[PDB]
Amino acid sequence: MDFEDIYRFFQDPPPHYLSKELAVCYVLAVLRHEDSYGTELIQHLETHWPNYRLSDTVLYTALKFLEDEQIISGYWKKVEGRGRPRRMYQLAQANDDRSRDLAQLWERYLSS
Amino acid sequence: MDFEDIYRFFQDPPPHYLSKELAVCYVLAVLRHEDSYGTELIQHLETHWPNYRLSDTVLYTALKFLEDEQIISGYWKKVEGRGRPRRMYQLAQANDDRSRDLAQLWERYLSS
Repeated sequence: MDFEDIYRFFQDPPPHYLSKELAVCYVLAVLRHEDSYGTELIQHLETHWPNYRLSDTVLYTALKFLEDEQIISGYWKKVEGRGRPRRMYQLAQANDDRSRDLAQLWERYLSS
Repeated sequence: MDFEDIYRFFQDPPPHYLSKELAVCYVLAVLRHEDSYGTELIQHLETHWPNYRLSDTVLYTALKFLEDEQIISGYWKKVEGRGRPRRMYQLAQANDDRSRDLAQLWERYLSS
């Protein structure tokens, strides 16, 4: 590394990749306001909060978790152009507090 | 992969592991006031900054860089009761500005 690397690091640091926990919450923060799918949950996080990234291993662990707990449920969806149903996600219910705070925790984490 | 986990991450968040770029400035901030050595730099960081770890790998990648650029020099000092000597690192020259500037960067980092 050269000295232009060290400086070009304090202004443009690499983003923080969410932990499994950050994912489970970040997802709920998204699905409580809308329906979404895998790859979309990763770009949405990035474009709207560039100091962060979400891999695929983590996003999936998080998703699995939110399924065996019936918090989130998935389904298929058609997309004009390619005969391939996309797996969507939504909140498993209308009123849910066990997931209200989880998503509420993300919001806090973003604060400041 | 359970809820206690997600409720444990926020209480006990994993510490941050400095990068070479970070490690350098940190090691530089320390080597300004007083002289020091390898195991001490990381022992002093960890104890006074519980959310920061400095791997031996990175720390040494840092130290090399600093010597390869001739900003830090090293001598050999005996340790009372330990037949085995200890390598000590010190600001190379007298009045240096490349160090000062780089130390400040760390000094600020804390905040962001």
